[PDB]
This record gives sequence, structure tokens and C-alpha cells, in this order.
Amino acid sequence: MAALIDTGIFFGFYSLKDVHHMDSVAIVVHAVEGKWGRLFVTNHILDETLTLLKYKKLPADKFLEGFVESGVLNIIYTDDEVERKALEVFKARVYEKGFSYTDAISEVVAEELKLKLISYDSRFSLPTIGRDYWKSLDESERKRISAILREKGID
Amino acid sequence: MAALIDTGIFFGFYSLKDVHHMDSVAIVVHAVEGKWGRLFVTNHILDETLTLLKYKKLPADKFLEGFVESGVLNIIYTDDEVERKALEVFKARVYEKGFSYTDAISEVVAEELKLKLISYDSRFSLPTIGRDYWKSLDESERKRISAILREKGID
Repeated sequence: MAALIDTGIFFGFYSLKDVHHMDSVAIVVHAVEGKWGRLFVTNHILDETLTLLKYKKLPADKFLEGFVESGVLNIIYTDDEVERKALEVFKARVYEKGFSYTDAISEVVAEELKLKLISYDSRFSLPTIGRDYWKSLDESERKRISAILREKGID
Repeated sequence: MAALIDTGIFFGFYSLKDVHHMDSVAIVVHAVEGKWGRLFVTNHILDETLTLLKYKKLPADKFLEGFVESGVLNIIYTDDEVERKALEVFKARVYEKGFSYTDAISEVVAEELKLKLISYDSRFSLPTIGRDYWKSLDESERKRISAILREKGID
């Protein structure tokens, strides 16, 4: 039906030496091919991703053109009621390492809109898609995706 | 009338060894005393601040209680029209080091709502308040603020 895609997916896609790089290539190919239906980010994920890609000297410009300007991703602009709940979640987890306000927003939004959460972050309270994605595919599917990667020059 | 307070202000306040620490103490005291009127953050600044304080092992909890739950800060939840403009600003500055999507939002919001921008970030297109704030005060005002700092135990 619909998915919410976490920052780390996009980071893995552009960061060539990242441990999740092939995970991200495969997830991105499947996502744009429609595997999980309509694709969302929150405006918090959007901010985090743009800022991080730019900070890490990665193709923020290509992310913009390819994912955002293309309308490949739909953006959810979170209102005061979503953020009030996210703040409660954030406060509850304030002492837990590595749980951001972005993540708090992601949990509220994915739960309220019944979105599949695509993320490498193993700390979410909702099940996620992403970990060991590349290694879980058919060998034939790997070959197909690898061909797309090097031939069509995605990245 | 009203001010928009940037993340770096809050970071300087809690980071005791930060170069801007006394800058932030002084700005925070003046702000809560009403010098610039009503105080705002965007939900992007809110996210950035909460996440960063927590990441740096600083009192995210005390920030929440003291600034957010207290209603000392008002939060602006940015809509699709503000974000559409921020995206244009971000794209224009994509190759410029250190300009975030949060900053893009801050520029749009402060310009549209005629907010004073309180920030150490010397890269904004709007004038800002913050740089050399501590060194610019009367010696008597420094002493008053220092007394508040060590006596009332703010931080």
C-alpha cells in the first residue's frame, strides 16, 4: 500500500563505501518499481536527509532532482497534533541512545497512517524493512540490480 | 516584537566549554526576561536541538522541561507553502558549505513573520543577533548575569 522511507536508506544509496550500500541500491530499485506502493518521507526525514547528504559531501543536488522534484517521494508536513505525540515519544525515550526527534515523528506518522517503515534502525517500536535486504534476495535478483546499478549509472 | 531562536543558541547554553557559552547564557537570560518579545522555534529547529542535545550527552530532558513544556518557546509547525520556498532556498545554496535545510526554513519563516533572527550562524541572508553578545554588554550586566548563572544554577 504505502511506505515511509528513513534517512539511512538514502544515505546508504549515495555513500558508496557504506555497509548498507547494496541494501539501499536494492531497496531504492524495488521502491521505484512500486514494490511497497506509494513512497513517503516526513518533512523531518526530508530535512535530515538533505542536510546529511550535503554535510557528507554527497549528491544532495541529485537527491533533490531524482527523488523530490521528480515526485518519486511524497512529503508529509507534520502538524501540531502529530508533533505533540512525537514529543511524548521523544520524552519517554530521552535516555535511550540514538533515538532522534525525527525517529519519534517517524513512529507516530507510520503508526497513524499505517505505513510500512523502511529503515536500517533496529530501535523502532514498529517492525521495519531493510536489514540484510541485499543478502536476502535471489542470486538472479542481485545480478539484475547490479546490472542496473553499473549500466544505468544510478547513484 | 518577536524572535526566532536558532539551535546554536541552545547548544551554547548547555555546552559548558563551548566558545559561545557565555553568549548563550546572556542571550537566554535576556530572552526569558522579554528583551526580544515573544520567542519562537520552528519544528525543524526543535528537532535539531532535541536531537543534538541528546547526541552530545547534554540535558535534552532539561531543555524539554525548561523551554518547551514551560511554554517559554512557541513552536511554529511549518506548512507546505513555507517548505516549498525553503526548498528553493536550499537548492540555491546546495553547494554552499554549512547551510542546512533547517536554515533554509529559518530564513523563510523569519522573513515572512518579520522575526528577529537570534543565531551565531554568520551565513544567513538576514541580519542576526548573537555574535560577540557577551563581550558587548556593560561590565555591570555581565556581573549580574554571572551571579544568576552560579546562584540560581541555570544550565
